[PDB]
Order: sequence, then structure tokens, then C-alpha cells
Amino acid sequence: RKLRRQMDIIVSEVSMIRDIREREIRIYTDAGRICRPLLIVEKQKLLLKKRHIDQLKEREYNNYSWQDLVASGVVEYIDTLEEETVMLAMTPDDLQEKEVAYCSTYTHCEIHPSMILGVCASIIPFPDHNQSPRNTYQSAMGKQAMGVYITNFHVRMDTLAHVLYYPQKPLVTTRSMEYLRFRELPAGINSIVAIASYTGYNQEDSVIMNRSAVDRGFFRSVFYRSYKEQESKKGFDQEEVFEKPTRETCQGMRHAIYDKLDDDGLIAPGVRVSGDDVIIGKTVTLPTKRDCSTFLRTSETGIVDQVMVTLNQEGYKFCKIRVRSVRIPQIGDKFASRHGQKGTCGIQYRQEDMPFTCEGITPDIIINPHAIPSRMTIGHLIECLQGKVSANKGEIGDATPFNDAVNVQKISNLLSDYGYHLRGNEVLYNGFTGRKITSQIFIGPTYYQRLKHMVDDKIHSRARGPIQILNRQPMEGRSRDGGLRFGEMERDCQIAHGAAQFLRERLFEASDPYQVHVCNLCGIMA
Amino acid sequence: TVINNWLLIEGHTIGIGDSIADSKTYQDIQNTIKKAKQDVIEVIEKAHNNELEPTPGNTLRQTFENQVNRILNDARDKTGSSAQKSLSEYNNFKSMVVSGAKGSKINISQVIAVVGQQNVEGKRIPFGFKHRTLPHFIKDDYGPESRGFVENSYLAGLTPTEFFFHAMGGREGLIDTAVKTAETGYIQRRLI
Amino acid sequence: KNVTLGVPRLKELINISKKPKTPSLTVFLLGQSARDAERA
Amino acid sequence: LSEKDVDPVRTTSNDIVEIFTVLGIEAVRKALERELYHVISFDGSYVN
Amino acid sequence: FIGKIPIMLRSTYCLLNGLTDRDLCELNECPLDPGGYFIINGSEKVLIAQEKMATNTVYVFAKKDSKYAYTGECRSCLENSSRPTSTIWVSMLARGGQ
Amino acid sequence: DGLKYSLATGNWGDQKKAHQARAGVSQVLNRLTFASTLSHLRRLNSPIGRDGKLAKPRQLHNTLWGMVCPAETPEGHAVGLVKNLALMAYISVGSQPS
Amino acid sequence: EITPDLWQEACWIVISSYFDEKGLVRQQLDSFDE
Amino acid sequence: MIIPVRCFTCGKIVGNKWEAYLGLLQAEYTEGDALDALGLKRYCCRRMLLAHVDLIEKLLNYAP
Amino acid sequence: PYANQPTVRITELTDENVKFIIENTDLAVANSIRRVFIAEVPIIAIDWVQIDANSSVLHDEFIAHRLGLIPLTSDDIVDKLQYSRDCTCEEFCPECSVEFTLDVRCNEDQTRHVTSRDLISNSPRVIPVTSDDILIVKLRKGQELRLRAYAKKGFGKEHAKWNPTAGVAFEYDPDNALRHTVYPKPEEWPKSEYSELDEDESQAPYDPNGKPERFYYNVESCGSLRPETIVLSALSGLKKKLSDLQTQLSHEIQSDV
Amino acid sequence: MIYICGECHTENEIKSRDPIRCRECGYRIMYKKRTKRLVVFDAR
Amino acid sequence: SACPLRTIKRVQFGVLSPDELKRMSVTEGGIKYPETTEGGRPKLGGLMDPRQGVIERTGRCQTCAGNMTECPGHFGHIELAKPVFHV
Amino acid sequence: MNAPPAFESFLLFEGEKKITINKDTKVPNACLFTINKEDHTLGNIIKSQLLKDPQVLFAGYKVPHPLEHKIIIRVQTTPDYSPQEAFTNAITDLISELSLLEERFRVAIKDKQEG
Amino acid sequence: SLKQRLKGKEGRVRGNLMGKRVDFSARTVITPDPNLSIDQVGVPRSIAANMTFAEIVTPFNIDRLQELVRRGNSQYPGAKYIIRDNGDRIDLRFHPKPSDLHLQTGYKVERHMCDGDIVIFNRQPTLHKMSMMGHRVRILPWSTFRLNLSVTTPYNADFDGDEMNLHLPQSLETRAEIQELAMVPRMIVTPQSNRPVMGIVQDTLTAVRKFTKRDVFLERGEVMNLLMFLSTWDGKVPQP
Ligand SMILES: [Mg+2]
Ligand SMILES: [Zn+2]
Ligand SMILES: [Zn+2]
Ligand SMILES: [Zn+2]
Ligand SMILES: [Zn+2]
Ligand SMILES: [Zn+2]
Repeated sequence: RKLRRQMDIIVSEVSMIRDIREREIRIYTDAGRICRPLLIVEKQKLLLKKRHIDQLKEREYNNYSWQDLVASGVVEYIDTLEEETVMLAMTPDDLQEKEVAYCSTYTHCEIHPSMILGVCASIIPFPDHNQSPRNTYQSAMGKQAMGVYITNFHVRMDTLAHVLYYPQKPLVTTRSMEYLRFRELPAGINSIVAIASYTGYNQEDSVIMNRSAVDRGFFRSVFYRSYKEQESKKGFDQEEVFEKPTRETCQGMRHAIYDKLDDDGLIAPGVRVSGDDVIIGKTVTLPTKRDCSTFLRTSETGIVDQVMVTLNQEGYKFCKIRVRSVRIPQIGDKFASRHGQKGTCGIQYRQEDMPFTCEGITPDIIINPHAIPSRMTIGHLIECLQGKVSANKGEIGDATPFNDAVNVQKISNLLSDYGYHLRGNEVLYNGFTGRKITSQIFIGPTYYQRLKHMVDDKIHSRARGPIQILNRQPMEGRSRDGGLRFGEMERDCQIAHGAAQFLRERLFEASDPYQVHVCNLCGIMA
Repeated sequence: TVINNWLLIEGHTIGIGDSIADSKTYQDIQNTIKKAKQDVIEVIEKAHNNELEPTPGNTLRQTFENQVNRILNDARDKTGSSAQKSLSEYNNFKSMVVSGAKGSKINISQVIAVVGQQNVEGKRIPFGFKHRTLPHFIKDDYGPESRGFVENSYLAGLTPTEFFFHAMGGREGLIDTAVKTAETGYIQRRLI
Repeated sequence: KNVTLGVPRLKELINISKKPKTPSLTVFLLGQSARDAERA
Repeated sequence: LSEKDVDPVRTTSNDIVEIFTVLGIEAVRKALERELYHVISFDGSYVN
Repeated sequence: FIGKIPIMLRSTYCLLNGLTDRDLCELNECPLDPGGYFIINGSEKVLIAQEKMATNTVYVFAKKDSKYAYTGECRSCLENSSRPTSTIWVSMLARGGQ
Repeated sequence: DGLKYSLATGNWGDQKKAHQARAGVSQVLNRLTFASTLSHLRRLNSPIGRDGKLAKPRQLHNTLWGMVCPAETPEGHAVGLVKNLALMAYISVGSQPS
Repeated sequence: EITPDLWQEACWIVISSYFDEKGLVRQQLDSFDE
Repeated sequence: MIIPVRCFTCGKIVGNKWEAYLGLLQAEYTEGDALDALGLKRYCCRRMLLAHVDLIEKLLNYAP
Repeated sequence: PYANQPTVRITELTDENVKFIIENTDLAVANSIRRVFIAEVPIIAIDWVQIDANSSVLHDEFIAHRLGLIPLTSDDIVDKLQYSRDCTCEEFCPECSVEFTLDVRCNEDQTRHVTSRDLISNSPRVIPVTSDDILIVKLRKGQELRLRAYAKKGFGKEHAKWNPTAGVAFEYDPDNALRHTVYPKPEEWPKSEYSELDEDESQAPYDPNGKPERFYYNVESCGSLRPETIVLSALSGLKKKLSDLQTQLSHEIQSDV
Repeated sequence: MIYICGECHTENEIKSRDPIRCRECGYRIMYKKRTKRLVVFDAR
Repeated sequence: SACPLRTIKRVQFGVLSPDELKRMSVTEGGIKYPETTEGGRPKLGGLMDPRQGVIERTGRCQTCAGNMTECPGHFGHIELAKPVFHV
Repeated sequence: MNAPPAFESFLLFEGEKKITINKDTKVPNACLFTINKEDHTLGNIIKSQLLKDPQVLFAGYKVPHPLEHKIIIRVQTTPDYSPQEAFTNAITDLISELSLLEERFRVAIKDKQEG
Repeated sequence: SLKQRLKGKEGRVRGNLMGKRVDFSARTVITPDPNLSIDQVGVPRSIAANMTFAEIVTPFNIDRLQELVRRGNSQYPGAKYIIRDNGDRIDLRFHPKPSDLHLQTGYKVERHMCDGDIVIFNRQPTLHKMSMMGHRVRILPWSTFRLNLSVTTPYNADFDGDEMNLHLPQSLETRAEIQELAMVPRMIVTPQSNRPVMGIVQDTLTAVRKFTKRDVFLERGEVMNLLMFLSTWDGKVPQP
């Protein structure tokens, strides 16, 4: 242990385990062992001293760093096997202080318990106040939350990219976000959320959004979609070339207008493109020249953002075209808090219809009260209260999970100091009538996220559309009109209903109707 | 339609105030939890001194576990009842639970007084380490804190170990949800 | 005592097999043993 | 069942195969109904 | 020349090694980008860490279904060579046989 | 081509032996958000085979404290199989025992 | 010695130094470099 | 990316206060004091400046 | 069965907000007055953008949306200006729109702040309110933003950019005499700035015969219109809407009979 | 048909037959210049 | 639509007789040429026999004079010089 | 894609009646005024003014759907008073009140500015 | 081989014959709408325009179908195709000349889906009869299906991203079948447990509890405002 802590003959990652009962000493040096740093405790005292803390405070312009701690032997790496034999102290101020002797042989002390969390779980404020599956759900949602995925997103040309116009760093933040760089690239906006049952359009995990706020850019985004097309001269006489074809030169073409394309067969930037529009005009020489041009998604309606032409790894000319489409929030768009509170925008009300406080503050978002009880996401309410206090005080709130310095009573007193109800409640006035609402609504700033799931990308319909070759059954063509699968469960449901005619309609007439001539004498047709 | 429009006048919200409890209620809950800790300690002392006589049809370990579990369950139930009685008529948690719209008495108790014992496969937190639930406890520690009794309410905040134990408990619920989603569909398809 | 119930028990019932997960009997006493613990 | 002082009427088993091989197909029908009702009603749910 | 090895970005052998944030900006690379991935055919590929049982360790398990009362397995692999791992079992047979 | 094919397709092994080659080792980096990218780069994958069948890894073992995030895990068939490193968790790179 | 009132600042200074040195993706980088 | 022109909640002009806010912070004003000096009384408006991240400054570091 | 006799007492009047009290009025009338402050007070805002060159880091319709929210002085011009839909011109003209031109080229090393000061209008009466100035976009060396816009008459009911109020604080019965809101613990709630209660008292005694009256307003102006002009225009517009409804009602009654 | 070099930002005319490459820079990534056709944006 | 509409009240399963197969097949003499097209056009007696059905979408088979959608396809036959087992 | 033009919330398309009156056969002396491209702004104010009329037995208004822009106002009066007369009289009262408010607000502005 | 073609979950034995993709079907996210009846489903204008129902031309509806044909596919509501007695299909957008668009008895106009059309509305997985119920279409101005809050329980549906399938029956016989067997009001009571399957839900349930509390008193204006929302009101204000 002395050698490892001095880094003389034993490297830091080497793990030494003494099974005293089994009279064994196992020393492990192979890769793949998961280990974490822990402060060393000797004689119920940390080896980490104020001198070390000051040298770290002056981390730069003095060359002092974490490696110096490791070399000094104040903090050492422990793997799971060695951690079996370690006597951890959760905190030095409490567990190894002279008190009721629960244990006086502590060997290490946790640097900070919150370091047990991951990247996505570290952005949850007050996660120790939420029911754990909601922490898991927020961990899942944070990966789908919009924001600025990378600073140099303009140069990049990804197949799909979502960029929020006005990302904001949370008013209530965890200290781990400083190292996640969530402040530099936020994913979400602070919204004045009021937990009320206003008109019933926020029921069942639904949300009512402020139409005026949406008009003011609230939760607006870009959707960049990149299409890559390569021209390949592979084949004896089968060559592909970028060019705007003609309705007569090619073997066959389409009613779609090709006027958008340029002389090189590529659509210029800044041109609005909707469905049934050609962005890349390609022609493949027939073994005339068949039209091999490419179209867009019918639902998609954006502007050609950037058109680049280059040679791929194969040396063939190819073009990447980035189309930009602006996504404003609308009914059906999904927003989620940082506590597993996921819901769709049920309806959008103007600032007039939205309820207002005595100060004229209307909630940007209204969520149903019933979302809170069953989920037991008390962290959401605490985040709302702390965000209110932070907005009034001008200081970003701290929501580090295991912090005894911050609690609901202290936050309530701080809020009381700013002329507000200590529990975050406000007297709200009905927007339609102006009458005071009998119950006092809980309203405050909460950090919400716009998930990538937009109703625009999910809406699709099929009505007498294209069919495939053999089955003669529906298949999506030039759109999202591939139809819906009438599965065995739906068949059984209609059987139970007894709607024989409707079941027959959905399974034959709608799928692949067909008639054949058959001989009565011998059943085989001819 | 009618009750939704009357709700525009009446109003409904939920908040921190509905989660707070009277200081007297907090004192009563803390006293109950402390008494439960002392009772579990007494049971552990009897087991250590071999003064615990196993009940018929159960081993010594099963008898000790049953006694500890009943003690902790009684503590949880009593604390929840105390919190529910402390709740006022204006309490929104009480309004929703009484109306049956959402939530339950157990949810109110967990939010206000005590989350309660955490169980994996129907048993207290197992000794994943060598005779330890976590490296922060002494070996052969059968106390409520060691074996995963969350004495703090969601409002108060769970301590660092209790959060991990609660995550362990909820992982079982997530697994059950996935299993049910992938399982319950085909029994009907077999019967049909 | 633990007895298989729920979805797996229903699965066994519809998937009748010579070996259930938790085969068991419910034996009832008809004499003085029923009301007498010792004779039971 | 053949054991003395054991109620030959109320005594039963949770094994449908045993019920079939001992008491018969009608006993299987009844016992299967009882077990299926037990599993359905264990959680307080009701089915016609 | 014997071939080409894909290079993990921001590693010691990547062109963006030791470059200051200003140099990365001049190269049109986000300084906040952590690297740690490969660009294969222009697609950023990340190698997911694969979790596996340890080697060279004796593990004594018990299988109720099997005919062995106990089994001590050991997956032996050469020290940083001969990647294929040879596993040996030393089992004690069940007493069920009468 | 061997390295490039393995990293691109994700089938970890020779393209001729894709039947026994591990799949899902290499994945396209998720760039929806910076947090998503970081989580993907710090992701772990549990195995599926004899070891997993004998002992279910779909559970939060006590040993995961400080090593694996207890909350982060996908919902559905992958619950408990895909994990994420704790913030300060470090994986030993290996060295000679000489 | 680090007093309780200063422990919160001290521990997070240590964590900040740790993340300044190691980064959040030095696992992958070290494995590939090795 | 850039300071919004209007407060999302109430619509108050907030796009002309970012440079002044930064100037006050340089002049050593606390964040709350700087917001008060700028005249942002409602916490809805204060949120705009307090939670804003000016990514445009770094976006300008890339050559056009 | 007849109209109320409302009275107005203006407590504060500045260049940014007007504070007043309306007495002897119905709660419905007061709520409609504020709802028209926010909704049906017309102003002039940019609603047509044509970008010739935009090399900035913000995309074209980003710049368009940002321009649309810039408040333009419309004190006396909104009344004379017509609605583009109503006006007979070919989609635009001086009688129903105001032309704006922006042309900023960053040739210096220092970052160029494209503010509302760079917006130039052919009508000297209609100009950005700030002319610190609202920042449209920051430009890097070699980047240019060239565009021409038309700003047309509109009101908040169509788009929030035509809403002239930065905030409409509306209140009544500050002491809760009518009990229109029930405090579970009245002592816990701060007093309203208009409260007329002693510090020891939390709620005014219940008034069974009381009716909502003496409504307090604080209308804060974004700058497009003076705060007093907002109130006057709102009252005139609501009266005009009612008069038009009466005309249509008279026609309908004549048709019925 | 004007293309902007991705490296030196130089405009150059290119036909459908000649290879896509900067006239002086030699850089092989080209970007089409913005269309002269004017697109109208509603400032909403 | 000259023929009436009928429903399948029964489905008899049986092995096709060689004589019935030969007579039913529209490929008189069987299939003996393994070439789809003799000189770039459909050839009688080949695999892509025009009798068996429609070849190109803008075409109609010579047997039932039906387009691709209307024509149900007609069977061919191959004469095996030696009898062959059925697996 | 389905988003309606904002102006559709306050502009009448060709052939649309601003206000229509339908007699209510359920109860005597009752009418339903369906007003298009109007909202609570007029609904609530007109309803409140009507309620001040002692000859108006019933006065109510409703928006059938927030996404639509119609208000249905139900007015039932006494046998000697017509619902149409009540509606007209209520409007003539609101207009007078607003004109008086405008005059008094102008006077207040002048007084405040002067001193 | 042929055996491979037949066998398999994707084969014709079980993949095609048992289940197949279907036409006149749509899918999108579902959102709450308390203003719709339990038997009504809100439908986006785009979905309604894309989907059509073939109406047989009759002297009763000749003029209305002629007007729909004149409107055409361009502007909703309109028509997409005209089928003559010959059975041939004519594309209206391709042919806008009214000379050949004259209708007569025996024709069929594939008019766009309109208000009141019967549609089968489903949420997967389909576990019981109530997972597939009939609804009357109501055209609404956004891109989500709407659902009354009571019908969420039978569907086990939530408004947090759930998507639901809409199917449009194409003939009068199937329309009658759905209208008489699969409608929501008929399925109020489930034979599974002889109890109602849908009831009052979160906001309505809590608010009705509060409303029915003893000490709830409503003034005259509030009472009239509430009575405005009674579809079945007889018009008589009860004695207070
Ligand atoms: Mg859902
Ligand atoms: Zn025949
Ligand atoms: Zn504001
Ligand atoms: Zn004009
Ligand atoms: Zn160049
Ligand atoms: Zn044929």
C-alpha cells in the first residue's frame, strides 16, 4: 500500500486485496478493472489538508493538479475487489467525527456521494427527492432533449440535427453540470410552469403552452436533414451524371417540376423545397437515359441550406444537400421536465386566455396536478420553488442531490424574503373572465426540454396508395402512406366485436382484392 | 363539460405546501421511527444472545427476518397514518386520494413521513458485498439502515445509501414492467 | 409459504405439464384432529 | 386421500394432472375453474 | 506498408492531439468535442465497452439442474498474448445417483 | 479492410465468421445532444449468453455503487443490460506485473 | 485541517481538479493509446 | 444562441440589455443588482438574462 | 338595466407604464379592457422580410423572426395606416406598410453588432423604439446581412409581435373582501400593494353584498405606443368592435323581420 | 455555375464536365453560392 | 362480368394427375429451352414463355389477352424423361 | 401543415355571417346568437351587461371549441321583452360606458400631465 | 424454394394471409379534447383530405355530390375520383374540365372524409373489444387526433406521445356494422366484468368531488354559465 501510494514500484491502477479469512493476497494489474478515486483516511482523519486544498485552488500558474494528489497519496484508486475490504466513510464531517462509535476504523472517505451518478442522471435537480424510475425516465429523455448538440453544428452535415434557438442554462442546476458542460451547450429552456387544471387540455400527462410565448420564439428549433447522392460510372455503359433532365430526352420522367435544379442538376441554396420536388437530378444511361433523380419527403417542407459537391472515398462525384426546416411548437409536440414528467402539448392559449398573476405574469406552460401524486416527483416541485427563488435573487440555484445545506424550509424562507408565498403559490386570475381562481396555483420557473418527437414527423395517412409487386399489398411510396398493419390482435378484436363485414373489408378488400375464374367440375382454376 | 367549466372557478393546483406536515407531526413521525429502530436493535440483541426462539415452521433466520419486517412495516404504517391525520381538508394530496383520481394513502405516507423498507425479490437488501449491503456499513449489520429501510420521506430527501437502495428497488419494477409488456400479450394469442 | 401465482401460474394452467412450479396439496381433517392441534 | 383421519372430500391438490389421473375429467374441469379463479381473484380482480 | 489502422479522434495519434482550442477552431473542430470515436466512411463510430467475466480466476459455482454437485471453473488466458481463452472445469459430481 | 469492416458494420470479427461475431460493439455516435453523446461514449454493454442465462444481469447489484450509474438504463428489453459509468469511474488500462 | 464549513468547497475543488486532469472521455482515449 | 429580443412570458424588451448586463458584471455588480439596475423587476424577465447562454460569441470564432 | 358610470383615477404615468384605477365597473368589462390591451390594440411591426445576403451564423428566418419582434414607433401612424388586406394596393404601398432596409457588412476584425440602429425606414415617423439598441445579430469579419422588410398594421390577437404591452398587471379586491380566493392560511400571504389593511389583519371581513369594483391596472408599454395611448386605443377599439356587432345585429334583425 | 472553395472561400465558375476543384487552392470541397432567386420570409 | 359470383363452400386437396397437368398446361409440348429470350424477345417453350402470362407491365399475354393486373398467370409443364421422386 | 392562418381567428371568410339569431324552441322568449370570429372579449362583457337587465331571465355565453372562433350567447327575457331588444340595449349600454370611460381617461391623462 | 416461401412468420401461411397492411388508414399522436363527445374523434384536415369515402350518386345527393366534384381535390371538402357505371376511375385533379364531370345515378364519388363519418379508432396492443371502437369524425385545425378523456381508460391510452390508428370503412354495410356494434356508447359496459369500462377521470373526478361537497354554493351567473354547457338541459332554471 505504501509503494502504491508513493507510485514507486506499483502503479495507481494496481489493486491489492487481502482476504484475511482465506489467507490470500491477490494483486491485479490487468485491464478492464473498474475503479474510482477515494480519499485515504488514517486514524479517523483525512490525509487531505488545507494546504492541498489551497494548492488545488491555485490549480493553474502553479502546476499543481490531481496527479499531485495521487502522488502525495491523499487519494487512491479503489476497484470493486479492493472495495470489498474498504471501510468507506460517506462524508468526513459526519461519519469519522468523534461521536457514537458506529465504526472507528474507516479506511477511505467518499470525495462526494453524488459522484455515484452518470452523465444523464447528473442533470436531474434534487434527484434524491424523486421516485427512482422517474430518474431513469429523465435519464432516457435527456438524450432526446433538444439543444445545441455541438458548437460547430453549422460546419457539420448530419442526417438529422435539432437546434433550439434560445437554449438556457437551468436556473436550478447541479454542480456536476459544470463538468458536463451543460452550461456551455444547454438543452432546454426555463419556463414559467403553473401546476393547475385550467381547461382540461393538460389532462393525462398533457401540457398547455403559451401561444404568445411560442410566438416569441419559446422552444423554436431548426431541423437540418442531409441528403447524399453519388454518381457512379459502374457498368459497361451504366453511368450516372448530375444534370437537369428533360421530359423528352430521358426514357421516362415525372410530373414533378425540375425547374428548381440548376445546369449541374443540383438545387441551389436558399430555394424553398416541398413535397414532390427534385433536389438532385440524376440520369442513368439506359443499356436514352432513365431518370434517376431523387425527391424529398412529402411532409418535409424546408429551404435548401447548404449544397456541397466533392469526391467520396471512392473518387466518385457526390453532393450533400442540407435542407433546413423551422419547427415552431404546436399541438402534439412533446416536452419533458427534468423529473420524468413527459407530456404532449394539448393546446396553445394566447397570453389573454392564459391565467395571470397580480403582476401580469402568465405561465409559459401549464401541467396537470395529477401528474405529480402518482409519480412522486417531489423534485419537480422543489425545482420550481428553487427556480423561483433563484430568479428573484439573481443567483443560479444549487440542486446537488445530497446537500444538507439546501432544504425545502430554507428555500421557502428565502422565497418569503421576496414578497411571495413561502410555498410558491400565487393568486391566479382566470384569463377568460378575470375572476380570481379560488385555489392558489403553484407557479414558478422550471427547466423544460423539447424532445425530438414532433407530431409533424409522426403524422402519416394512407388512402388508396401504392402497392408492392407480388403481394399487391400496401407499401409506402414517395410519402408515409405505407398503411397500418392489421395484426392478429386486431383480427381477434374484430372477431370478438362480431363485425364480420368490417373484418373482411380490412383484410381482403383493403389489402389485395382479387378475383379468379374457377371451373365448377374440377376445383382447379384455368 | 359542466364540471370542467366549474373548475375554471374552483381551481386545482398541487405543491410543496401539500407535502409539508405540521412540526408536531414531524416530531411524532421521528419518535415512531426512533422507537422502531430501538425495537429492531432489541430483536437483533436477542438473536445475538440466542434468546430468540424460532417460531414453528420457520428457521431462526426466517423468524428474525419476519420480526424485523413486521416491526418496520408497523412503523411505516403508523407514520403514514399520522401524516394522513395531520393532513388538512385543503390538502391537495388528500383531495386527489379521497376522490380516487390519482395517488394513494401509501403515496402520501411515502411523500410526507417515510418511504419505508426496500425489498429485492421479497427480501431486504441482500449482502451483495461480503456480508455487507454497501462498503459504508460494518459486517453482519442487520439494522434497518444497513438492510435498506429508507427512514426519510421524499420531501426530506433520501440519504446517499437510501437513494441507491431505492434505485435497486425500482429497477425490479422496471424489469417487471418490461417482462409484462413482452409476456402478457401472447397468453391471449394462445387462448384465441 | 410461497405458491406460484399470477401470469406464470396461468401459463402453467393453460400449458398443463406433469411438473408444476410449486406442486402442493390442501389436506383437510375430518376427525378430532381438525379441532385439535396435537392430533393434527 | 387414502390416509386415515384425512378428509377424503375436501382434500384436494393444485396439480391438474394429478386431479385428472385420480378424480377424472369432470374433477379436472372443476379444479381448473377453481385454480383459474384463484389466480384471477388473488389481486382482487373479478372476471365473469 | 502493411495496412491502415482507424484512429480514434483526440488520441495521441490523431492530428487533433495537443492542439489548442484556437487551433481546433481554425480546423473547424469543436473544442468541447471529446473525441474518443472513429470516423469510418464519414460515420462517427463509437466502440461500446463490452463487459465480460474475469480470467485466470477460480470461480466455484453450483448448478442445481446439472449432474454436478459443484463446479470450479477457470478461464485461463495468456499474459497479454494468445487472445483465445481456454476454460477448465473441475467438478464434483452430484450425490443424487443411488 | 478487416479493421474498417469490423468498426463500420459492428459485427466484431471476420466478415466470413459473422455468424459467431459479436454484434452491436460499434454504434453510430448519438449526436442528438451533448449529454447523449457523453452517455454513449461512457456506455457499457452486458453480455448475453450462458453467463447471463445462469445469472440475470438485469438487476442493480450492490457492487455497482460508484462504478455504474444506478438510474441510467434503457427501458424495454435492454433494462439492466446497457449501463453507464459513474462520473468518476475509471477503467484500468493494464500494465505488466514484472 | 479541512473544517466542516469548508468541506463542501474543498471536495468540489478536488472533483474539479480530477475532471480538469482526466476529462470525461479519457477511458476510450487511454485504451486506444495503449 | 443569442439573447432573445423579447421576454418569452410577458414580452418585455430584453434583447438590448445583454451588453449592459455583461458590463455591469464586469463592473462587479452582483447578478441580482445588475438586473435591478437594468430594470428587470419581474422574475420572468430576470430569467432571460440570468439563464441566457451566449453561444454566438463562440460561433463567431469559426471562419465564415 | 343601463350602462355603468365608471370613473378613472390615474395614480402613475410615465414613458414606460401607466398605473390607474377604474371604479364603478363590471369585472367582465375590466377583464375585457385588459384582454384588449393585450389583444386588440393595433401597432406596426415587421411582417414581411426579404433577405438578399445573409452570411451571419443565424439563419434567414431566424433573422426574420428576430426582426418581427422589434417594436416600431406607431403612436400616431397606426391610426392612419390601413390593413394590407383592406388596402387596395398590389400587396404593399405606403398607405398600408412601411419599408425598412438593413445592410451591414463586417469588414473590421472587431465583432460588428447588428442592432435596431441599422434598421432604416423610408417613413421617419415609424422607427425602432430604441432609436441601448436591440441586437439583431453579431457579425464576424467578412460576414454581411442585407435585407428589406415591410412592417404592416396588426394587433396581438394575430401574433405576439403586435402586442404593445410589456405587462398588464390587473387586480381587484386586494384585501379579498369578496373571498373570490380562499386562503387556507391567510396569514401566510403577502399584502397587495393596494391593500388597505393593518399589518395585524390578513383578510378584510367578508362582504356578502360586495361586488367586484375598483380594479387596479398597471399597463407597461413595450415602446411602440405610449402607455396612455395603449389604453385609449384599447377603449376605442372595443367600442368599435361593439358598434360593428350592433350594425350586423341590426341587419340580422331586419332580415329576421 | 459558381462554386465557393470550402477552404479559401474563392468563387470559381465550373462546368458540368470539368472536375470539381478549387482553381488556385486545390481544395476539393466546393459549396454552391446562394441562389439569386429571392425568397420571402414572414417575420413570424 | 359474364360469369356469376360464387363462394368457396369446400376445398378438396389432392395431388395433380400428370395427365390433367399436361392437358391444363398452356405450354404445348412442355418446356425444353432454358433461355428466357431467343434474341431479346420472349420465345415459346422457354422459361419466360409468353403463354404463361405477362412479361412487361405494358404488355398482355397471348392466352387470356389480359394485362398484368388482370392476367392471373398460366402454368407450364416440363416432361421428365425419367420419373422423379417428390421429396 | 394543418396550422390555420392566425388571421382566421378574427377575419370572416366570404359568405360568413358575423352574427346569426336562432329562436330557442325549448323555452319561450329565448334566442341563441351565434357570433363568428369573436371570443370571450365580447362574450363575457355582453353576458355581464345582459345580466344587469332585470327583464333578462337568463344570459349566458360559451365558446363551443377553443380551436374554433364562435361564441354562442343564450338570452331569455320576459314575455314583454324581446331577446333581440335585450341584446341591442345591452350593446348600447356597453358602448355608452366605453365612451364615458374614454372621455374620463382622457381627462385623467390631461390632469396628470398638467400636474 | 417454395417451402421457404410458405413457411415463416413473414410467409404466406402466417405473415400474409393472417395479417396484411391496409388502406384508408391513418396514424398519429392523440391529444385530449374535453369538448368532444365520448363517441367523437378529432381528425386533422390533412388526414381527412387524404382519406375518401365512395358515395353512390342518388337523386337525394346528386346536387351535393356535384358540388363536391366541382370543388375537387384542390380544396377540402371535395372529391378525388369519379367512378362511372363502367367501373372506370377518373382523376379529378388531372381532369378539371366540368364538361365531363357531370354526374348521374349509379356513379360513385370518392368524396373527402367529412364530419360525421364513422371510423374505427384503435390503440395497439388490441387486448379486448374496447381497444377497437367506432367514432364520428370531427375535423379540427391541427395535426393530432383528439380523444375525449373518458375513452382513454378503455383504450389504456395516455397523451404523452401515444399514437393511435384510424380506419375508414369504405361501404355502407360496414359503416352500419360499425355504427351498430362497435360504437363507443354501446361499449360503455363490458361483458368481461358486467361493469362500465369508461368512467369519470382525473380532473372531472376530483372537480366533481369538490363540486358535490355540501358547502358548494353557486351564484346566479355561475349557474347560468354552467347550464350553458348542458346539452340535455330542458331550459328551466331550477329553484335555488
Ligand atoms: Mg405513453
Ligand atoms: Zn374443369
Ligand atoms: Zn417578463
Ligand atoms: Zn396598400
Ligand atoms: Zn480554395
Ligand atoms: Zn393471361
